[PDB]
Amino acid sequence: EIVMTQSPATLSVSPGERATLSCRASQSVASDLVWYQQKPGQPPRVLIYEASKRAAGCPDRFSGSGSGTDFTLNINSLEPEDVGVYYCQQEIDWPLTFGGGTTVEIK
Amino acid sequence: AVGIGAVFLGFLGAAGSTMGAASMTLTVQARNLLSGTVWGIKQLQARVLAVERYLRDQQLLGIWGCSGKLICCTNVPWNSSWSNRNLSEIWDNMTWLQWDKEISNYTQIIYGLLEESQNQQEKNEQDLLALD
Amino acid sequence: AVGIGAVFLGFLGAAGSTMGAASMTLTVQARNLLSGTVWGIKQLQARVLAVERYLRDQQLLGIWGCSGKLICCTNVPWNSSWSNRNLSEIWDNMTWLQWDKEISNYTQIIYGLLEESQNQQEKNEQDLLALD
Amino acid sequence: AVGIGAVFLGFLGAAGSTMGAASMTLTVQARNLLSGTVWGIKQLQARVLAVERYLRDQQLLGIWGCSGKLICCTNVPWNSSWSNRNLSEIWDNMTWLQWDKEISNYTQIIYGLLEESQNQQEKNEQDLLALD
Amino acid sequence: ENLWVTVYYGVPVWKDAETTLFCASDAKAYETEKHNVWATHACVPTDPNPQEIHLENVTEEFNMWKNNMVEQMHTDIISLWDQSLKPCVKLTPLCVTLQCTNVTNNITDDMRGELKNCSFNMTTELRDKKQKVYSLFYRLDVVQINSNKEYRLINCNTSACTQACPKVSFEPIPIHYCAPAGFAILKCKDKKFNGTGPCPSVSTVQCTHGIKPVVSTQLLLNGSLAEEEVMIRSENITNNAKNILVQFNTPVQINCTRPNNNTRKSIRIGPGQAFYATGDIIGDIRQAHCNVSKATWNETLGKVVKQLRKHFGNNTIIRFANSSGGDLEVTTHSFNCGGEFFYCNTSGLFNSTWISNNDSITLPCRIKQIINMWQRIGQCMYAPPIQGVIRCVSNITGLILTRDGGSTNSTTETFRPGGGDMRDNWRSELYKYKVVKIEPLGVAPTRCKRRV
Amino acid sequence: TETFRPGGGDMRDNWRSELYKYKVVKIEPLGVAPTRCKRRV
Amino acid sequence: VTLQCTNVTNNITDDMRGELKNCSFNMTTELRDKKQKVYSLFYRLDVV
Amino acid sequence: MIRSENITNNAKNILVQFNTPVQINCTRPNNNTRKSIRIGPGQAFYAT
Amino acid sequence: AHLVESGGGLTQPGGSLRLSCVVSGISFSGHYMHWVRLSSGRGLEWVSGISDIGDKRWYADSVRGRFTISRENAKNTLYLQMDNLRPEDSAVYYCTGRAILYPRAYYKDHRSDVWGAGVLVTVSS
Amino acid sequence: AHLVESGGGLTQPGGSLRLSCVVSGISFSGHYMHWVRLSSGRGLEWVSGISDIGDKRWYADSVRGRFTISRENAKNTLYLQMDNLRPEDSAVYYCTGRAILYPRAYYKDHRSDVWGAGVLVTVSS
Ligand SMILES: *[C@@H]1O[C@H](CO)[C@@H](O)[C@H](O)[C@H]1NC(C)=O
Ligand SMILES: *[C@@H]1O[C@H](CO)[C@@H](O)[C@H](O)[C@H]1NC(C)=O
Ligand SMILES: *[C@@H]1O[C@H](CO)[C@@H](O)[C@H](O)[C@H]1NC(C)=O
Ligand SMILES: *[C@@H]1O[C@H](CO)[C@@H](O)[C@H](O)[C@H]1NC(C)=O
Ligand SMILES: *[C@@H]1O[C@H](CO)[C@@H](O)[C@H](O)[C@H]1NC(C)=O
Ligand SMILES: *[C@@H]1O[C@H](CO)[C@@H](O)[C@H](O)[C@H]1NC(C)=O
Ligand SMILES: *[C@@H]1O[C@H](CO)[C@@H](O)[C@H](O)[C@H]1NC(C)=O
Ligand SMILES: *[C@@H]1O[C@H](CO)[C@@H](O)[C@H](O)[C@H]1NC(C)=O
Ligand SMILES: *[C@@H]1O[C@H](CO)[C@@H](O)[C@H](O)[C@H]1NC(C)=O
Ligand SMILES: *[C@@H]1O[C@H](CO)[C@@H](O)[C@H](O)[C@H]1NC(C)=O
Ligand SMILES: *[C@@H]1O[C@H](CO)[C@@H](O)[C@H](O)[C@H]1NC(C)=O
Ligand SMILES: *[C@@H]1O[C@H](CO)[C@@H](O)[C@H](O)[C@H]1NC(C)=O
Ligand SMILES: *[C@@H]1O[C@H](CO)[C@@H](O)[C@H](O)[C@H]1NC(C)=O
Ligand SMILES: *[C@@H]1O[C@H](CO)[C@@H](O)[C@H](O)[C@H]1NC(C)=O
Ligand SMILES: *[C@@H]1O[C@H](CO)[C@@H](O)[C@H](O)[C@H]1NC(C)=O
Ligand SMILES: *[C@@H]1O[C@H](CO)[C@@H](O)[C@H](O)[C@H]1NC(C)=O
Ligand SMILES: *[C@@H]1O[C@H](CO)[C@@H](O)[C@H](O)[C@H]1NC(C)=O
Ligand SMILES: *[C@@H]1O[C@H](CO)[C@@H](O)[C@H](O)[C@H]1NC(C)=O
Ligand SMILES: *[C@@H]1O[C@H](CO)[C@@H](O)[C@H](O)[C@H]1NC(C)=O
Ligand SMILES: *[C@@H]1O[C@H](CO)[C@@H](O)[C@H](O)[C@H]1NC(C)=O
Ligand SMILES: *[C@@H]1O[C@H](CO)[C@@H](O)[C@H](O)[C@H]1NC(C)=O
Ligand SMILES: *[C@@H]1O[C@H](CO)[C@@H](O)[C@H](O)[C@H]1NC(C)=O
Ligand SMILES: *[C@@H]1O[C@H](CO)[C@@H](O)[C@H](O)[C@H]1NC(C)=O
Ligand SMILES: *[C@@H]1O[C@H](CO)[C@@H](O)[C@H](O)[C@H]1NC(C)=O
Ligand SMILES: *[C@@H]1O[C@H](CO)[C@@H](O)[C@H](O)[C@H]1NC(C)=O
Ligand SMILES: *[C@@H]1O[C@H](CO)[C@@H](O)[C@H](O)[C@H]1NC(C)=O
Ligand SMILES: *[C@@H]1O[C@H](CO)[C@@H](O)[C@H](O)[C@H]1NC(C)=O
Repeated sequence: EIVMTQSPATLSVSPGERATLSCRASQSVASDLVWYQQKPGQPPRVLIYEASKRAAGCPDRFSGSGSGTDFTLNINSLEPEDVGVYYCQQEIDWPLTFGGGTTVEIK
Repeated sequence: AVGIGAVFLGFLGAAGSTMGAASMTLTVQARNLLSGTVWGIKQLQARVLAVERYLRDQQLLGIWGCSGKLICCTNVPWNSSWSNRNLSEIWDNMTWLQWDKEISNYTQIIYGLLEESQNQQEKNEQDLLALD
Repeated sequence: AVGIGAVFLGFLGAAGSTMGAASMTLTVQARNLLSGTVWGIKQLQARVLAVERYLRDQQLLGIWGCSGKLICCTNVPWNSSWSNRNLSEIWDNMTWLQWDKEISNYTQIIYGLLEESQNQQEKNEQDLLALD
Repeated sequence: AVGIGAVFLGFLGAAGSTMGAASMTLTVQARNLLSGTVWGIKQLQARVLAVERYLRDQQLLGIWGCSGKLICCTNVPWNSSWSNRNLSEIWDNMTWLQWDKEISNYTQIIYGLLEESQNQQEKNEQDLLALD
Repeated sequence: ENLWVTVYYGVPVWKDAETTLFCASDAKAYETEKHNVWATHACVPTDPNPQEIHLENVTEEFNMWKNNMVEQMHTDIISLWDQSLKPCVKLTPLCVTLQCTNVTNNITDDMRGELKNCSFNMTTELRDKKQKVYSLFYRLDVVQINSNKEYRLINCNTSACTQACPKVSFEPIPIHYCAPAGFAILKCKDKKFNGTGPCPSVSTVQCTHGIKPVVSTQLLLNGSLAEEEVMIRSENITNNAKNILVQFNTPVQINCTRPNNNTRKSIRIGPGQAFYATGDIIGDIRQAHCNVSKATWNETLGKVVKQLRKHFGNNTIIRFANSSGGDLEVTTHSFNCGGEFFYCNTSGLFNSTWISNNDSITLPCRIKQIINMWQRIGQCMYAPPIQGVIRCVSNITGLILTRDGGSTNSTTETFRPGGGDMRDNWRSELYKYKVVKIEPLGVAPTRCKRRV
Repeated sequence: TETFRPGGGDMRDNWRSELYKYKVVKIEPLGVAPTRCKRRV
Repeated sequence: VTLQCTNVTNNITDDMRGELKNCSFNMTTELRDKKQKVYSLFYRLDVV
Repeated sequence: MIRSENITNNAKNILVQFNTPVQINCTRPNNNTRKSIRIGPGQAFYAT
Repeated sequence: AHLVESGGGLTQPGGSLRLSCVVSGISFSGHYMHWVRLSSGRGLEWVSGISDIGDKRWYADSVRGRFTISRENAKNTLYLQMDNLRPEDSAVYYCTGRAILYPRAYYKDHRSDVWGAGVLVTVSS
Repeated sequence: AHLVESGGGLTQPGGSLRLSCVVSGISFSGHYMHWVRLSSGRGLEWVSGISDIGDKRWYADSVRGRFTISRENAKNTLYLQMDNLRPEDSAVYYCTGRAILYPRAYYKDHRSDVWGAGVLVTVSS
């Protein structure tokens, strides 16, 4: 299966500063990569589906880009509400595995 | 493109949306216009009335320059006496029902310039100026 | 372009008129071609016959390259064995009813000549190099 | 009159052949589809269904971009869930009947993609292209 | 690798479906002014040159026992027979008491107690006056109620008969059931087709051949013959309750006649309603009979037994017995000879045994006028008499056999004539046809996209 | 006071209590509207 | 026909007093020549 | 829910719709016997 | 094509007048009807006008409110009511109609500008 | 657009459980449904996946064969009938729905991605 390798598990940044995330891949994923947010005690919801386009209700700070193997997630303004765990999961092969998990804590 | 599904809009789904957003659902409402003895004549006249309405719509569409055409541009000029309001108030600020209520008086006039002053003139020019 | 009405020509309004002048009433004759127990099944049969007679005028026109076209060019020569005059004595001094009254036998062999030398002859030339 | 002799295969004659050979006889099974008290009710009920089935076929051929084309090229990509055979196992090892029994569940995902995601996009893209 | 969906219109693709089928007939039997019970003047004129198109490498499955064409045909037969009687006289004042004497008059050789000379009180044009008229009814038409015995008709307890129209003719003429444009009728051209399973030779004829709506029980009359051998078609050959339809390679000629010279007399039973009754038979009175050639019938039964050895047992003896019992439509062989309804005994034909190691067979018939057709208790039709000597020549082109419970497994197979169900009569000619709907739309991937 | 007595008689009032929320409309798919777009020659 | 009716007053009824009528009448049989003499119970709202 | 056309006018009916269904049981405390009296050819008259 | 008129006369100021324009020949339903009066010093000046489809009545800047224009497509008549008169309205009134024959290439002259015989109205004390 | 899933409980290993996810609001027959479990260390592990049109089912390599999935479109219910349990399967399970709303410019968000609240499955001896 297409294994997913993510960023280091902590990138705790003080709010008001731009945070940059990424997650790698084994072989080519093309344009089918999404991102999720799981708050503690809440079910996860999507942010950037098809690796470029925002979802409904998501603010302008959440932006993602990338193609092929390496993909980037860009958070323009960090908020204390935006605490959660970051995941990316491929959608070009069949098993659909998820990311390792990146937890950002509020400073 | 592997875990995705398929959910469509549905018939008359964008009736409350603006015409700029309900201009891209025309294929959804263009399907249910045809849908394929004691009291078997209400099921037999209903299957001829729909055929007659669909064929009337297709022939009215085809006597213009729009054959098999959902969004068809014509160079018939828009008159200011039919609707005084301009763009960005029609496509972003009204639905299709309000525009239909506005334009229902002049629809016979608009059909007359799309027939007479456009098609039988553009086709006469095609066989004259061009194609000798 | 303001303060003037719009009156349209009625059905069959250019019946007695020259063919060049009656070539601008094709939308007039084509719009009113569909018109929107006891004493119930006969007019149902008449509506079905009117629909099936609206077809085979769009299916004879449709098999040739003239579907959706009011004035259609065809690559079929006009031989002089049929009733032929100059174009000044046909399109300027002669009605459509008189033209139908002269060629009443040769119209059937024209339809056989439009399915043989127009299509299935040029169609095979297209089929020589069809898909690129 | 060069070339003498005339033998046709007949209606539905390529049904046992593969799709790569039965896709070359599409004119034969298209021209013969319409061709223009009891036994007065069943004759009436039959030539209503004969027109309805033809017009449902032509509406679903006119809302996609294939108005009058026997072989029609579209813009939707072929997703791998519908069939995993790479062309050869389809056009040279399979007839059209087996293809119908294979893609029978996905006759509504494909049709909706032909209509809404592409044809309703293509007319709007042509609208914005001819706007300026 | 970059596969785009493409639309093909006119692909050879069909699925099985049920749809209404109109009528078609030859113009020779269509322009005539003599009206038929099976309305044919409203049928479409048939094609002078039908298109019979053979399909190569098409293996389609037919099922004659789940065939919707037979049910649609049976509905049309019942509808036509219902609407052809509406214009004729309602014989509701015929239900009176009858004083009948046995016709022991001037021959009475073997027609001992069949013909009855019945005199009854009848109304006339004036409603306050009554007339005393007489008619000659059959024994099957009257029943006693408790010399000049008191009688009544057999129908007056169950229904009220409608007299058949005297100008229409119950003559079966060929009917072509044709499918609407956009549909097709497949045809199994296989000669070894037993009625079910895959058929390797399928032909897409535009519509069927001429199917004569012949009314028959226990002897399938003139129609389509088998091509090579005697064919046995059954829904379940290991079942004792399934009818055994048999086709014939060669037709067996049967001659049926009525030696009586009947006379029709008009009895005016109201203002414009006339009851056409039997008058007096002049000349000779004899029992109506059908003769089957003994040399032809023995060879035909020998071909039936020989092809029945494959299905049951190759050393098992085959014995033909007469009918078990029941109503007269099931017990005896019924048909329609010129408007006169026969009910003929079949004990002469089905009486043989067959070990694995030039005359005629006269069948004594029994003519009945008040009949209960299509087994509908509540509707009856009075057949008016036909004057003169009638004679029919017919082809026995099949059988309907019913097998009894197998005694001691496979020891002896007793076959008796069955019938009764009229869907088995149309199944002998509609077995090779089935109706499919045609979907010309088809999507298939290629490497070509639309040139924008 | 307001004295109320039961009615009946008109049988259509029984089915007005079931068909009050439904109504039938005909649908016209043809429509004209101005844009800046014009067709070619 | 001319229905000859009497009050029921059978069992003990209940004071259904004058509601049911025991009507006897001449009705035609299947044969037109003969007649029957049958009886039937009719409600008071049906008979006049 | 109370529905009316012109509820200020007394000549218009008032269609009241209920929220909870009031159950009603209705019965006939009589064991009638259907008796078939044949009145013609194929006709019957079922009487009490 | 004859636009016959009637009504009017001599009336004191403040009176009420109605002018009737019964039409013939031309199609009254698709004709844009006007009312133009011809006076000495100011000849052939516009007063009123009604549309062919709709019941929108456009009036002039000076005479707005003092005239009411109406049409009836059944009796094929055109009306103009004359209430709250002023002594500058003594003029002959012309009933005229305008329409564009739409075949346009079939009709050599597509201008259907029909006029009528005017009726003279005058107002004075 | 609410997924009231239930089930779960405390069971010895080798037992069987039935998680029923009840679907309301969205079009259930057109949605591609999967099953995602979450435990400590195994962040959102995939379990199963079922199609919307057709009955093709796809399972993860670790849980293939032991587990079964089904749905009824007339009932709007999705079942993951667990069988032959292992102690590493102790996780909270999310009823996941995925569909693209194919009029993709009328819908500015042409992606559902609505997931259930989550029921906890605890297996231990
Ligand atoms: C497209 O193909 C993938 C791979 O089989 C499948 O998982 C997905 O559901 C398909 N999507 C559609 C809309 O057919
Ligand atoms: C054109 O439309 C805009 C709406 O954005 C409006 O503000 C403007 O006044 C309009 N112009 C005219 C001349 O109507
Ligand atoms: C536009 O409408 C006016 C009506 O006020 C009419 O006079 C004019 O002729 C129309 N324009 C065209 C091009 O017909
Ligand atoms: C009738 O003939 C005259 C010939 O001058 C022509 O002007 C007129 O247009 C013709 N009729 C019509 C109204 O077409
Ligand atoms: C014109 O007619 C002549 C004789 O009728 C025939 O020989 C010739 O082929 C015809 N022309 C065409 C193009 O068919
Ligand atoms: C027909 O008229 C045209 C006039 O443009 C002339 O050039 C041509 O030679 C004429 N043809 C015949 C056959 O008279
Ligand atoms: C058409 O046929 C009729 C009858 O044969 C004949 O009188 C007429 O002249 C023919 N037409 C022409 C143009 O020759
Ligand atoms: C796809 O199938 C074709 C069959 O001709 C074959 O040539 C090709 O190698 C296949 N592609 C793959 C990736 O297996
Ligand atoms: C039938 O199959 C054979 C063998 O593949 C082939 O030669 C023949 O052309 C096929 N027949 C048809 C329907 O063309
Ligand atoms: C039947 O009886 C009548 C008298 O009732 C008699 O006139 C007639 O000859 C009889 N017919 C026969 C065949 O006995
Ligand atoms: C007919 O009625 C008369 C009396 O009107 C009676 O004498 C006669 O016997 C009846 N005939 C029958 C019942 O055949
Ligand atoms: C009919 O023949 C087919 C083979 O074509 C066979 O499979 C089937 O069992 C047969 N049925 C009977 C009832 O003999
Ligand atoms: C009976 O069969 C013979 C063939 O032996 C045939 O010639 C004749 O026409 C048939 N009679 C019918 C079908 O009435
Ligand atoms: C035929 O009959 C046998 C025995 O009566 C029965 O077991 C079987 O199910 C029947 N049907 C078939 C073979 O389709
Ligand atoms: C039937 O009659 C025909 C002539 O009418 C004769 O040739 C044939 O042999 C007869 N058949 C029987 C079975 O009597
Ligand atoms: C003729 O029939 C008898 C029985 O009636 C039978 O024994 C004999 O075998 C038959 N003849 C032939 C040739 O089958
Ligand atoms: C029946 O036995 C005969 C031998 O006389 C043989 O020719 C035939 O093939 C057998 N049929 C079977 C076993 O089905
Ligand atoms: C059948 O034949 C037997 C003679 O064994 C006879 O007793 C019986 O009545 C006959 N049944 C019928 C219906 O002919
Ligand atoms: C038929 O014939 C048999 C024996 O010849 C006889 O017993 C029987 O009564 C006859 N009639 C019927 C209706 O079976
Ligand atoms: C069968 O025929 C034989 C001789 O022809 C006869 O003795 C026997 O009674 C007949 N049986 C039946 C049931 O007809
Ligand atoms: C039958 O009777 C009629 C008169 O009713 C007579 O003309 C005819 O010749 C008779 N036929 C025979 C065969 O006796
Ligand atoms: C009605 O009266 C008849 C006598 O005409 C009697 O036989 C019957 O029992 C009575 N019915 C009741 C219910 O008393
Ligand atoms: C029935 O008829 C008899 C005479 O037959 C008569 O006495 C009696 O009154 C009749 N019953 C009625 C009229 O209810
Ligand atoms: C029904 O409700 C509407 C809106 O609340 C209101 O305008 C109308 O007057 C009401 N009609 C009646 C009869 O209460
Ligand atoms: C309702 O009734 C009142 C008087 O009863 C009446 O004045 C009014 O016009 C009616 N219609 C309405 C309110 O629509
Ligand atoms: C449409 O026509 C009606 C009736 O003539 C009128 O009441 C309405 O104001 C008109 N609407 C427009 C927008 O012109
Ligand atoms: C279509 O659906 C049926 C039943 O849902 C299934 O058996 C069949 O395999 C499906 N087709 C494909 C190509 O998966």
